Amino acid sequence: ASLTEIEHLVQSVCKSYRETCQLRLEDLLRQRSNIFSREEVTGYQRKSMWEMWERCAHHLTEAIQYVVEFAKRLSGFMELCQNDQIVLLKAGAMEVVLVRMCRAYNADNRTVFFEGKYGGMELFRALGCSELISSIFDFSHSLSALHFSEDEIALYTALVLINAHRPGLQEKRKVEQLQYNLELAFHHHLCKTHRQSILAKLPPKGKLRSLCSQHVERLQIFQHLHPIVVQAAFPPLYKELFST
Amino acid sequence: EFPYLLSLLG
Ligand SMILES: CCN1C(=O)COc2cc(N(CC(F)(F)F)S(=O)(=O)c3ccc(C)c(C)c3)ccc21
Ligand SMILES: [Cl-]
Ligand SMILES: [Cl-]
Ligand SMILES: [Cl-]
Ligand SMILES: [Cl-]
Ligand SMILES: [Cl-]
Ligand SMILES: [Cl-]
Ligand SMILES: [Cl-]
Ligand SMILES: [Cl-]
Repeated sequence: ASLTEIEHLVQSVCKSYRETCQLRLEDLLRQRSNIFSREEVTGYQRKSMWEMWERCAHHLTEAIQYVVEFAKRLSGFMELCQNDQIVLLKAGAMEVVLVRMCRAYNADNRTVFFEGKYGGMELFRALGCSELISSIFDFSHSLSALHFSEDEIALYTALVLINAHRPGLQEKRKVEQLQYNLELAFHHHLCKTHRQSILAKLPPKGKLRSLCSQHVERLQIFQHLHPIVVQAAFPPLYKELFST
Repeated sequence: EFPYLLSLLG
């Protein structure tokens, strides 16, 4: 791939992200001063596990839908075979949402944007998965420290998705080449913007892996406690991606 | 195994 093709790929990826980012950074920043009151927090903590799970599954599914759109608009993704598109999305859609989450995280007061206001991790108590919630917040805190630009998160999330080391790929060489060109694009962009030092500071892989693994484990626990709710109320896509 | 994911790809 020539330097011109790599430069155009940076632009392409940034545009695909812009078109599917689902919440404007400017809006998210502006709403930091909108924080749940004590009574509102109590209301969430008193919610049934069922209702809180059901709400979060809806919101996660919505985010995952934007990531599928990102993938479909991503240079070279629709060139991959059906099997590979599925394998990359099944492994990577959740990882991308988790990275995207740092936009909706405020490190000053350790809040996340949820259903229109910012709250702390105490908001999620009824979920009954304290370790997972704390790990998500830790992950966001660690990303906040990188202070990603929009362009950086676009290029980085492209790479989270185009990962040729995912098990079950048919056209591994094809995915390797896509990944490599995306690395070129990421590196070109970072060099130009004097940001290459951040590469060495990115979350280890296995950090994202663990978060996704924990999500799957907690869902299995919930589904065994409330099997009817999942089949009745959860999005089919969510069940397909995360159920056993 | 993944028809609902496959549908959104179309
Ligand atoms: C509970 C299982 N879970 C995870 O394991 C992965 O992290 C998640 C994210 C989201 N979001 C999805 C969207 F943010 F992307 F929209 S959320 O409903 O606005 C939300 C925001 C923040 C928190 C802490 C939670 C708990 C939820 C939903 C579910 C999970
Ligand atoms: Cl709660
Ligand atoms: Cl829903
Ligand atoms: Cl992937
Ligand atoms: Cl924010
Ligand atoms: Cl995060
Ligand atoms: Cl950030
Ligand atoms: Cl993305
Ligand atoms: Cl640099």
